[PDB]
Amino acid sequence: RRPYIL
Amino acid sequence: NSDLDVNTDIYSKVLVTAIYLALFVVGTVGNSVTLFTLARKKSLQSTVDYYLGSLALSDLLILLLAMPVELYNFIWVHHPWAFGDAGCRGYYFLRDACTYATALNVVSLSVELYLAICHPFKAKTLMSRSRTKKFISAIWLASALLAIPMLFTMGLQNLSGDGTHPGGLVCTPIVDTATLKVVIQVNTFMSFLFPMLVASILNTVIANKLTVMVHQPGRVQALRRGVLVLRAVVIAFVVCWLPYHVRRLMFCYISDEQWTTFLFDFYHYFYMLTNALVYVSAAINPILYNLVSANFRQVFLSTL
Repeated sequence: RRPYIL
Repeated sequence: NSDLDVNTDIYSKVLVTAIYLALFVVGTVGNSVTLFTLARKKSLQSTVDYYLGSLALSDLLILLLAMPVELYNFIWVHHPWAFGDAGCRGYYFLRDACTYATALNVVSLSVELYLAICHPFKAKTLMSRSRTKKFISAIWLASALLAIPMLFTMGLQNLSGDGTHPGGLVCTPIVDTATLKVVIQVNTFMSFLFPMLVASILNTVIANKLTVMVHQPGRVQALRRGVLVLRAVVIAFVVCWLPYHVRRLMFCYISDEQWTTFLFDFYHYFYMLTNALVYVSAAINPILYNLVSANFRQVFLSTL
């Protein structure tokens, strides 16, 4: 999966 | 939905929270007291009091607005986002704006210090206080303008399975990968690389010209103080903000096939680190002022 928090 | 869950142990959370609160009290007290100190001041120093003042403001904001929100929603509970769309956009907008303001203030301080040590006789014929305040305002507004893209880059998305679960409501880039790469690149260049390269060059020249001046009253003392201070501020800015920009580049440049669980957990612990450094930057300036200058220390202790 990929992080959604920048 | 356990897909939006971030796997970071309680130890790191409590530690980061503690560091955050320490930087919160030290930073807020330091910067607020700094502002009140510059308020009851009473002449280029009077101008660098404005700049410093501005800096303090740019810190306080981040400490008073960005920190609680980030602690809660970005460290303690990653989903769902609880501050709505306006909070989501306004957060990052404020972040970028304050960053730009800080950088521009640093470069401006470099220029003003250069003019102070090279042409003091042309500097005492001074850019008036009014024009200085106008320039501060110009810096702030330019910072807001440069922070504009975050109002359109970020937003709310439901990343849950069905896309209907209220717990999946997260604050995230609502923009495709390429464009995000673009605005992040622009921010990395304009808020970090460019102005800090300029500031470092200017500070090198400042050091050399200070050496030449020494080789040539209290003006020399105050000048040397300003030199060491500004050097420390530039270095601290670079060091604190370096890993931060690396992480945001890491956020969008790593392909989907490369993203493992390891890189995920690592990304979030690294988030803790870089942002902790950001708040260190938010709390560093008032500490430096007290160390180098006995006067400002005496007044700082006068308030407290």
